[PDB]
Amino acid sequence: MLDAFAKVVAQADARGEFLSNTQIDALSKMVKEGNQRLDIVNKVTSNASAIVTNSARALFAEQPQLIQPGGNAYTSRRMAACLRDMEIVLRYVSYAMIAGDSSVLDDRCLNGLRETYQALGTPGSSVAVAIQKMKDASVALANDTTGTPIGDCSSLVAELAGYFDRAAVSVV
Amino acid sequence: MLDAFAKVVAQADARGEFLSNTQIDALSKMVKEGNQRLDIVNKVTSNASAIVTNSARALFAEQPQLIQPGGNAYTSRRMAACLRDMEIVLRYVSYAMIAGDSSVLDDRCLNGLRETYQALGTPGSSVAVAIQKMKDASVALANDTTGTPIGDCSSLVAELAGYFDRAAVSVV
Amino acid sequence: MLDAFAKVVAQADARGEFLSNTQIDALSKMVKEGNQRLDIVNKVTSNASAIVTNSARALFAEQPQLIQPGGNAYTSRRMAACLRDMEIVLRYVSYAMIAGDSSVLDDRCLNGLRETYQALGTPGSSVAVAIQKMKDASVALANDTTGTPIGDCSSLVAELAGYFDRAAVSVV
Amino acid sequence: MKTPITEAIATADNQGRFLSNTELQAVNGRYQRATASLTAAKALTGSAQRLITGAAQAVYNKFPYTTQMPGPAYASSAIGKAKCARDIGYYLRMVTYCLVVGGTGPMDEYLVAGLEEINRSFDLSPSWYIEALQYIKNSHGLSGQVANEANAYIDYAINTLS
Amino acid sequence: MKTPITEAIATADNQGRFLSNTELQAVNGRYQRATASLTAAKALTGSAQRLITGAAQAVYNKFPYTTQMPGPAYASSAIGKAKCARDIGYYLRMVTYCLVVGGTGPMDEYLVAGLEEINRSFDLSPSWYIEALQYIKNSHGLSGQVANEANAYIDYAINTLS
Amino acid sequence: MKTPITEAIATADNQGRFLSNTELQAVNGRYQRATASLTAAKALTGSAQRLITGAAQAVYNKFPYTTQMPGPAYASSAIGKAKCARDIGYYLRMVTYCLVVGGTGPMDEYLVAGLEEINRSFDLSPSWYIEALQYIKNSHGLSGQVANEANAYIDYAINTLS
Amino acid sequence: MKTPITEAIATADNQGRFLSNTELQAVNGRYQRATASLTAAKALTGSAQRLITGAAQAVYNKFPYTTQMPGPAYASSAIGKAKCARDIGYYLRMVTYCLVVGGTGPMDEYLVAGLEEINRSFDLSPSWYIEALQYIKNSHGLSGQVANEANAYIDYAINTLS
Amino acid sequence: MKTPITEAIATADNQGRFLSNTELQAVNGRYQRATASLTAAKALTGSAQRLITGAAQAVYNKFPYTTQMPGPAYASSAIGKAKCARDIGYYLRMVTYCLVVGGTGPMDEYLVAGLEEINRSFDLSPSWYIEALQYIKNSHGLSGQVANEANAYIDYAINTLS
Amino acid sequence: SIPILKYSLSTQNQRVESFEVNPGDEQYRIYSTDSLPSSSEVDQIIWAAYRQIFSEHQILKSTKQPFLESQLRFNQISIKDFIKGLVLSAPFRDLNYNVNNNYRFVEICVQRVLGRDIYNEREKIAWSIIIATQGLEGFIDTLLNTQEYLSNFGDSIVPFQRRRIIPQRSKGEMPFNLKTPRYGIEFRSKLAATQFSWASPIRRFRPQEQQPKAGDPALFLNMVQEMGPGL
Ligand SMILES: *CC[C@H]1/C(=C/c2[nH]c(/C=C3N=C(/C=C4\NC(=O)C(CC)=C4C)C(C)=C\3CCC(=O)O)c(CCC(=O)O)c2C)NC(=O)[C@@H]1C
Ligand SMILES: *CC[C@H]1/C(=C/c2[nH]c(/C=C3N=C(/C=C4\NC(=O)C(CC)=C4C)C(C)=C\3CCC(=O)O)c(CCC(=O)O)c2C)NC(=O)[C@@H]1C
Ligand SMILES: *C[C@@H](*)[C@H]1/C(=C/c2[nH]c(/C=C3N=C(/C=C4\NC(=O)C(CC)=C4C)C(C)=C\3CCC(=O)O)c(CCC(=O)O)c2C)NC(=O)[C@@H]1C
Ligand SMILES: *C[C@@H](*)[C@H]1/C(=C/c2[nH]c(/C=C3N=C(/C=C4\NC(=O)C(CC)=C4C)C(C)=C\3CCC(=O)O)c(CCC(=O)O)c2C)NC(=O)[C@@H]1C
Ligand SMILES: *[C@H](C)[C@H]1/C(=C/C2=NC(=C\c3[nH]c(C[C@H]4NC(=O)C(C=C)=C4C)c(C)c3CCC(=O)O)/C(CCC(=O)O)=C2C)NC(=O)[C@@H]1C
Ligand SMILES: *[C@H](C)[C@H]1/C(=C/C2=NC(=C\c3[nH]c(C[C@H]4NC(=O)C(C=C)=C4C)c(C)c3CCC(=O)O)/C(CCC(=O)O)=C2C)NC(=O)[C@@H]1C
Ligand SMILES: *[C@H](C)[C@H]1/C(=C/C2=NC(=C\c3[nH]c(C[C@H]4NC(=O)C(C=C)=C4C)c(C)c3CCC(=O)O)/C(CCC(=O)O)=C2C)NC(=O)[C@@H]1C
Ligand SMILES: *[C@H](C)[C@H]1/C(=C/c2[nH]c(/C=C3N=C(/C=C4\NC(=O)C(CC)=C4C)C(C)=C\3CCC(=O)O)c(CCC(=O)O)c2C)NC(=O)[C@@H]1C
Ligand SMILES: *[C@H](C)[C@H]1/C(=C/c2[nH]c(/C=C3N=C(/C=C4\NC(=O)C(CC)=C4C)C(C)=C\3CCC(=O)O)c(CCC(=O)O)c2C)NC(=O)[C@@H]1C
Ligand SMILES: *[C@H](C)[C@H]1/C(=C/c2[nH]c(/C=C3N=C(/C=C4\NC(=O)C(CC)=C4C)C(C)=C\3CCC(=O)O)c(CCC(=O)O)c2C)NC(=O)[C@@H]1C
Ligand SMILES: *[C@H](C)[C@H]1/C(=C/c2[nH]c(/C=C3N=C(/C=C4\NC(=O)C(CC)=C4C)C(C)=C\3CCC(=O)O)c(CCC(=O)O)c2C)NC(=O)[C@@H]1C
Repeated sequence: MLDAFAKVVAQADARGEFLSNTQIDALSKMVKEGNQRLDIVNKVTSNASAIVTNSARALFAEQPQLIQPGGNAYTSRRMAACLRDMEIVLRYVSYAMIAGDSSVLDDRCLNGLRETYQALGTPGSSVAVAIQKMKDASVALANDTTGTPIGDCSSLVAELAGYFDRAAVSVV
Repeated sequence: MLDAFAKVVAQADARGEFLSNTQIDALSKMVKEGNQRLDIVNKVTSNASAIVTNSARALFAEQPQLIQPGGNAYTSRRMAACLRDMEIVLRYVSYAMIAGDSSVLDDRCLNGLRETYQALGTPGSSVAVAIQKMKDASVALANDTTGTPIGDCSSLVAELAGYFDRAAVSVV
Repeated sequence: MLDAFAKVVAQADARGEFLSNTQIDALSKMVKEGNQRLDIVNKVTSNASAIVTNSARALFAEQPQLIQPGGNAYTSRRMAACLRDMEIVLRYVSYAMIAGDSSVLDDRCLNGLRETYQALGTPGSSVAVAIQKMKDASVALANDTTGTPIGDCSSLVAELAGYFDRAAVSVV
Repeated sequence: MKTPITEAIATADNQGRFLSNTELQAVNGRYQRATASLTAAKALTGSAQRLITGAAQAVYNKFPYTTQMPGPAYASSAIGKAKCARDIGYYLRMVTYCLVVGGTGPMDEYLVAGLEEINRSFDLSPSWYIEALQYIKNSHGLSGQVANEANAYIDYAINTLS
Repeated sequence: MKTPITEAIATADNQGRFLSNTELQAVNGRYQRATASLTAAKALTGSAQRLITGAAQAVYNKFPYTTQMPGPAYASSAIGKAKCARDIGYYLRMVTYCLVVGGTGPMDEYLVAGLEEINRSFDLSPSWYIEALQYIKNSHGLSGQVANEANAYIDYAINTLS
Repeated sequence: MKTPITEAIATADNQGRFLSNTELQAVNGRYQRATASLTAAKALTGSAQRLITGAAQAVYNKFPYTTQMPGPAYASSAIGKAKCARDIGYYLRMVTYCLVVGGTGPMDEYLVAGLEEINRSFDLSPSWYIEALQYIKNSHGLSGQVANEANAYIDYAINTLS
Repeated sequence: MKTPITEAIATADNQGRFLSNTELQAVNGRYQRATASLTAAKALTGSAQRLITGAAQAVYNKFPYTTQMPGPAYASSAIGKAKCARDIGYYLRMVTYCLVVGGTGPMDEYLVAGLEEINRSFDLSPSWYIEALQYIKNSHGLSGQVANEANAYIDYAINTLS
Repeated sequence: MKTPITEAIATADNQGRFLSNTELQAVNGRYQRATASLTAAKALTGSAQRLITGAAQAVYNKFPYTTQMPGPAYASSAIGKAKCARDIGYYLRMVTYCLVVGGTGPMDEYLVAGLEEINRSFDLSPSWYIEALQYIKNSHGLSGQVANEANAYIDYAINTLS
Repeated sequence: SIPILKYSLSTQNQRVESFEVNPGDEQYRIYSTDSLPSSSEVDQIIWAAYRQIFSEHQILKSTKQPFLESQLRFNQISIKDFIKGLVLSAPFRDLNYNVNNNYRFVEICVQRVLGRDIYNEREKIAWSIIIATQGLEGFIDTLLNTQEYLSNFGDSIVPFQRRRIIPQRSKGEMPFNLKTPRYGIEFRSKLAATQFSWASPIRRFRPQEQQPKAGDPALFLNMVQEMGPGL
């Protein structure tokens, strides 16, 4: 897989070029916000079980036919596979937040997941609702200042919200 | 896999229902046929090599191109693999007879068989003639009264010959 | 795999025939020129490293866009894989020279190779140029008269040229 | 499914064999037991709502904090009491499915598989459901070999929660 | 050996399971049918010498070249006739071992595993042994479900030779 | 097929190697045995129907029950006699196939794979085909190394039949 | 590649686990080091044209036979001299790629993997490149912990050639 | 090793088979080629005092830096000269073992296995050994198939060095 | 030194957990020598390994390896060496390796040794060069020494098709012997003694497949065999 820094080298090797001065200074900008990026992923993985079990509880109150008899999350194994998949999606999103790009999320989490859900009868549009519930439960927690020095890291939160949006549109 | 008592449980659960007294009374009509169903698979198992070789001998007497040089059952490794196929199909029709429905036959035997024979160049319409000759060898054996008490098992003969029909339309 | 002798047998078994007297006599003509067939694969094998590395050097002189950045032969791993693809193909041509027919060349080397290069992004027309550069390099060695009694091998050399030509049209 | 029928087909198909008398005797033992095992399912179904609303009240007696404490995991609201009697009826319905099938098939697929992961996430204590199954084990009213069949699946459910 | 009891343990040990009602019903089907198969093994044991000498004579009427052709494979000498009635007794003894155990376990271990290399090497014909076993099926004198149990293991030995 | 050409490619192929001088000597040994090996394959090709009908008659003299016993396995019909002489033509054609490639390639692939399985199914004794091959071994009339090459593959079919 | 970030994700993903503080302490050590690695990668890039021609002239003094001996593998022609400085620039470029990523990730896929087959086939001696890399380590002009990061990936490329 | 006698045994041993006619012709191709092999082994053995010190000087004439450049890898000392002549004697002795055995068996297990790591570590170039091997192929002074067999193992050693 | 080339994973059943304590009838029968089996039960390990590597149609008498079996019965080789010895056997090279190319032979040996399907098409491309440059003996060693083999099967368990059926369902993925036969649509054409590639159903003037209708007296035939007793 690639991270953000190794993505720039892969662009520069294919043109056979040394890196420029502006490409160096763009890379030293990602180093400067490294402590604010590490502080986000720490905020998300520390509450990772509560993101999943509360975004699921809001989903089954909004779409109550998923836990009625015949519903896709009705039995104890179908209920536990639903909480498994939300935890898998949230895990690879946390991986893509320290790397800087969605290379591990596309290859190791999303590849073939839409076709897996069609073959199962799992409603793929309902999985997208539960990922967007995990999106703003994580974004609202990443914007919480209790424990961090005060400052503006809103560009990083708009990047984390794009990994959740990437997995939400790649599941339906 | 499902048996005949597990097929009614899966229909009932899919709507979150108990089983009514009318449904229980139809499952104890299936139990009372229990010893006649066990006599039918005993007559098929005990004569299983005469079902296969008498009906393979009949298959090449009336389609003698299959064992001529250039045929598909020529060159005795392909002759032995041809008799293996008939014992395999007879094995799973025997499994579907004690189970009471054809779900172990459907996905462990017949699933992908028509597309297997097209990749080998095996005439799949002649495999269906091979299954149809084991069909009435097995039916004439199950209508035969030797070793059995007096009574009735004629709705079970019509059921055993229906698994041979399902196996024969799935291969053409 | 088949040689020239078992090619005739497998064709005769599909008709149910013995071999005719003109088929045994055409087989014993292969035995008569068997020493000259072995002298050809003695010249090719003994210089096999120099056939690959001289024709690969001439391929990049005349196709200098393969080893420019972005080209298919630009990295250490993509360039050494270009060298071993030539050594695989040169190896399976010599397997088709002592066998007498191109049955080991087609089954083990050329089957499904055009579609593999299309999936990798390898320019398949340039692989044909490298095979043709190895063709005349080993024909020039086959026509060398050093360490041999002087005779006519011109029908054998025109057969070796047909094995490289078959490999070059089976890859684009 | 853990039916005695599908367990017999599986041991024959493991070694690529026809069904001998080893497997026909396993099927025959299901039919000899299916008489007592089907009158138990008829009597538990007919007393379903009596046993469900009784067993819910026995949990609220032994665990009275489950009706007082606020939060989504407890039966302190009108929705929490509807979802609590839903779960008693789930455990009762799976027992009756095992009695009409023979063997612990439906309980393993529909109930036990994944139960430990659910009861940890939604903070549902498994001691509540043990108390609810011990009520049904004492109040179904059956006797003889019909209660002996019924209690073998109440006890199988208690061993998974315990 | 493959018995109905060791095939219920092995399917429960594969699942990491205690002995459920799926497995208790299967062992109970063995105990129900064991009354009919323990009298078949008692009635085949007590009339064994009538069955061995009869079944060896039935091969000699049907294939009379086996008494006339010279060579070590045939029953033409007195040595080769006692080796025939030895072998008929081996097949009849394994059938009684399968009736007391239930299931084709003793002859799967003692007889059929490696049998084709014996018949190929010493030039013995498996149709001599089918004719001997078809005599014992027609002449054991059993009736009811006692003959049903005995004939189900005669036909297993024929199906491995056929 | 198992051929001294193709068993020489398939030792350099299993290591990813070019054909060294180890494998060119194996091809050379085939080329200087092929002269005596190819004259046997056309001396048996021309003398086929003398050797076929005589060998089937040699089975009928040694085992005269095969012309008398009724049933599908025996040559007591006009159909069964046609299938007997078809079989001797299969065995003789595979011997001429092995002589023109060197070594037991075609009869390993076309005849002996699955041969034991179909003899037992269709009740065909392999002692019949041994006697038919002892006729061909004595009556091909070849001499020198032309008889050594011929008898090398007649004895191979006898060794795997018994 | 072999970034420390991807080498921390790969351990958490193998266990199927979230990112703990074991991984965030690893990535923090990358960020506390990258202020010296990115000053070394910019200082080598801005002095590259002095470093390439100086290292290419140094191997002509150490091994003068390269500029005299004929053959395509030597720098005696203008074609061979342009391909020699091309190779020095390929080694310096992967060094500055490894500094901005951290760890020997880019030069593994792009320079080291398959290097031994290139030097064997085209007959390029790896001791020519070791003499060129020892020039850059001597006179890149850096000092402090900036020069420690540059010599860490110079000596990695020397260790693969040696 | 990799004699054609041991590669015919190990072929038949990996198939669980007696030595068929496919293997005996591979053995007889060794015996036909043997008298052109055992005379080249006899001729190179006595002429080794000239062919080693003649080939050592052929390297110093093409690569004269190996006598002047200081260091342990070059033959600029009496220790390095005597170890350079030792290396050519390894290559010549391995050729006479491959002629006696027949095929590239002895020099595969004794010489070429793991050689690329030795040259890369001790900094010594394989192009020095190729110029020594092309000398012996130009000056062994044989003709006929005695030279064509001897040159087939010199050319195997050159193809492993490049 | 030419590492293997990188391919992407795909979503499969075996990459993710089944929360299944107490498995059912679709649990797929571990055959292990860690349970100390007797002679009758080590025959069942051997037949299960033949069925997994070969087909059911290649368990002929001429295919069985009698000396590889006796080294397993004496505790000289493990089950990982039995499985390796069946792939490098002479029947497997003759009936399977010679009638496939390098890309379809990889997906046979991934499905039958690793017990899972291929991830994508590039995984076939990545492994088919291990065959062409090192042989079958080098390809099966680098496939049995992956962490996918040593974690699932170890060295004393026969492989099986991992996670074929989902615990609620009755219709699972196709079995790997019906999905991938001995040879495919190439080598079918004329390289495997074949004509015409298809066949219409057999016609006949006695129809043999007549469906019964609603007044036919065989639908009431039930108690025709015998009347019930009583009064
Ligand atoms: C709340 C979530 C929704 C939902 C989920 C659901 N999914 C499944 C089944 C599977 N999920 C996967 C997913 C993955 N496999 C992987 O390897 C990866 C990472 C690359 C992922 C994300 C797979 C393979 C399955 C099938 C196999 C299995 O179930 O173990 C189920 C299973 C039950 C069923 O019958 O579908 C559920 C319930 N379903 C919903 O209703 C929610 C909207
Ligand atoms: C008389 C029968 C006809 C016939 C059969 C024939 N079949 C084959 C090959 C295969 N058959 C199967 C079928 C199954 N495999 C399974 O696992 C199951 C369920 C348990 C079934 C039903 C498969 C997978 C194959 C190919 C794999 C293999 O053979 O290894 C062959 C041989 C093909 C070959 O040349 O290799 C024959 C001859 N052929 C006929 O002509 C008859 C009409
Ligand atoms: C019906 C008699 C026909 C007959 C018999 C015959 N058999 C043999 C030789 C052997 N039979 C066996 C068989 C078994 N041994 C076992 O341990 C078991 C399982 C318990 C079986 C089924 C074996 C091993 C032999 C050879 C060793 C021996 O017992 O002496 C022979 C002698 C053959 C010989 O060459 O000595 C005969 C004559 N043959 C007939 O003609 C009768 C029709
Ligand atoms: C210091 C110069 C010495 C020298 C150089 C020389 N090199 C070549 C040919 C090649 N060098 C490479 C090396 C790489 N290619 C890569 O992509 C990478 C990683 C990015 C490396 C390290 C390759 C592949 C070739 C062959 C193709 C090519 O580039 O032309 C040559 C020409 C040799 C030939 O036979 O063509 C020379 C002369 N040689 C010297 O003598 C100098 C001391
Ligand atoms: C933005 C979404 C947040 C926020 C982030 C900031 N964090 C700042 C400093 C800082 N953060 C951490 C946590 C993190 N870094 C680590 O190394 C580790 C684990 C080892 C973790 C969990 C640390 C240690 C530091 C100290 C470094 C420093 O003092 O700078 C920070 C300060 C400025 C900056 O780094 O650019 C910010 C803005 N703060 C917010 O207000 C929101 C909620
Ligand atoms: C139906 C196609 C036959 C036929 C069948 C009947 N069988 C009857 C009773 C019966 N069958 C068995 C054997 C069976 N049970 C087993 O447990 C096993 C395996 C070990 C087998 C093979 C037994 C033991 C019994 C006795 C049961 C009893 O005594 O009731 C039967 C009885 C009448 C009825 O049950 O109503 C019938 C009709 N008879 C036929 O005529 C056809 C040919
Ligand atoms: C054809 C492209 C050549 C050529 C070849 C001839 N070679 C003749 C005989 C011969 N060939 C070899 C080499 C080969 N045979 C082997 O047995 C082995 C090793 C196992 C090898 C590598 C040998 C050793 C011999 C000598 C045997 C003999 O003298 O027959 C040959 C016939 C001889 C003749 O015609 O006098 C021919 C024509 N001759 C050519 O002019 C081109 C260059
Ligand atoms: C060199 C002349 C040309 C060239 C080569 C090139 N090849 C590859 C990759 C592969 N080549 C194969 C080839 C075969 N596989 C087989 O199994 C057989 C016998 C049937 C052959 C001939 C395979 C499988 C691959 C992929 C495996 C791998 O990635 O190593 C590459 C790709 C290297 C890469 O990193 O992508 C290249 C560059 N390409 C050219 O430009 C020359 C024209
Ligand atoms: C009643 C005895 C006690 C109680 C019940 C309660 N349960 C829930 C929530 C769930 N219960 C289940 C259980 C099952 N689902 C199944 O499909 C099956 C097998 C067929 C079982 C056993 C599940 C999955 C949930 C969560 C989803 C749902 O709402 O059904 C709640 C709500 C908890 C929440 O956070 O939503 C309550 C209140 N709790 C008590 O206090 C009673 C003592
Ligand atoms: C003649 C020596 C004796 C004899 C022959 C006989 N054979 C059969 C039937 C079959 N024989 C074969 C054998 C092969 N088929 C092959 O393709 C090959 C490899 C080329 C061999 C060795 C097979 C498959 C059959 C059955 C199908 C067929 O009809 O060919 C019979 C008929 C048996 C039947 O049940 O129909 C007979 C009579 N039997 C004798 O009595 C002669 C002594
Ligand atoms: C001589 C023509 C050129 C040369 C030779 C040289 N070689 C070495 C050192 C070694 N050579 C070997 C090679 C082999 N050892 C084996 O056992 C075999 C197979 C039988 C081979 C091919 C090894 C292992 C060494 C190192 C140990 C040793 O001293 O023998 C040196 C010394 C290098 C050192 O650092 O010790 C020299 C000088 N070098 C030249 O300059 C000549 C052109």
